[PDB]
Amino acid sequence: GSSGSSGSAKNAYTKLGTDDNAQLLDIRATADFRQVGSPNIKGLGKKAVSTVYNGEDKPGFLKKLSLKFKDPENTTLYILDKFDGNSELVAELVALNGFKSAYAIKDGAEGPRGWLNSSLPWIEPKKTSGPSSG
Repeated sequence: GSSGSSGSAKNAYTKLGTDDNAQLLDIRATADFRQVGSPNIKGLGKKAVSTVYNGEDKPGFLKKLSLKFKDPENTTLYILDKFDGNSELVAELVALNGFKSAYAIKDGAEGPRGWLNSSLPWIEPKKTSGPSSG
């Protein structure tokens, strides 16, 4: 049945605004950071963390969190990938390691109801005037 704590992007932004211990962790690929940009959560009062997840780097990825979060066992790490990718797996990963809890933002940041498609604020990079429809 359900395993990885997940739901809707809006729920995560709401929880991040009432959970003083909540934080957003971008598991996206560095290439996405130049295209889509990065989240904008500071309006509440937190700071994002960027760490490219990879199954080959599970341990090497994990350390980077433990070394930034004072109390991982009390900090909530809301996942953020382009889409599903590994959001639920990584939500259990940190939990099993010792972190408090995590939330896999179903649909990622670019999905049909992702971060952007949820009316949430975001920090896009330097866009250029260039259409792409038809």
